[PDB]
Amino acid sequence: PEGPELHLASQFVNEACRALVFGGCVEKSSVSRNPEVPFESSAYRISASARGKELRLILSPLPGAQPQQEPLALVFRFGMSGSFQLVPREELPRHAHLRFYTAPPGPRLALCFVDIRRFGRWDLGGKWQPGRGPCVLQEYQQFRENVLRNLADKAFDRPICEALLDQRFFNGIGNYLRAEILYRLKIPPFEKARSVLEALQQNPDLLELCHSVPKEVVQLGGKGYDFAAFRAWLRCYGMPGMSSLQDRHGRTIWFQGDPGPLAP
DNA sequence: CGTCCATGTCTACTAGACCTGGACGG
Repeated sequence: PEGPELHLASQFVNEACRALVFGGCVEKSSVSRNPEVPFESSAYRISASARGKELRLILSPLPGAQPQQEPLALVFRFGMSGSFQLVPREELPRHAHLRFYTAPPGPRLALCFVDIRRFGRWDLGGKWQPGRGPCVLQEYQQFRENVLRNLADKAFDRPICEALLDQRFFNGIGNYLRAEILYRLKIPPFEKARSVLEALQQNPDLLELCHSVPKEVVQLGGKGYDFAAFRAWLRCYGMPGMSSLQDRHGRTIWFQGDPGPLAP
């Protein structure tokens, strides 16, 4: 549900749909409070890309498709249990809340957005979310400048382990990555964000790791897109011998050693 | 049977609220 997972999900969509053609309507579960998706087309291809903790599907009618349709984009957020699956049409998983149906020649499939807890959301419009910062995986430099122009923001008054969840500046970082990131620089989680960030501009540093650590996870591959590969990679989050505490917002921060000055 | 825990926002009056379910304890 963090940046590398969204990025793996979009490569999953792209590779698995490379040679598929979809058709029909875009079907939503009756229980989902997300919008219905007005799209019909006898023949359309699907593609994706990711930005931080969001992923964008593009629906692309082939030439001559009927209903006339222009290409349509949808932006998804995954929450705690979102994912994308390619399953046979009649063996839908439980909680498949939005579904795209392959059209005939071959075996009838469904691409499903699958979300157990329903924390995920989508939106009509292909637009990214407007306050989100740039992607720590795909827009590093921009990510880095956005953080450094804006240290005056009161976001940086908070402890570093909290500011790292703030998607206005660290679009893509979630609770496992903050544990792992901090742990590699041995920065106490409750050190103050502005201090750890001045001392950078204005041996990789904290912002550099915000890119390279989640990039590591992407390079392990997998995740539905093999889970022991990841549990093996983890050095801190959930690990035996690590301390942990609750931040302001009730989220568990895992670490080693000094909790830091702003601890609760 | 029950309590606690989980890769996130979202919304409204920080502190719940939103949700299912697996692990574990009695």
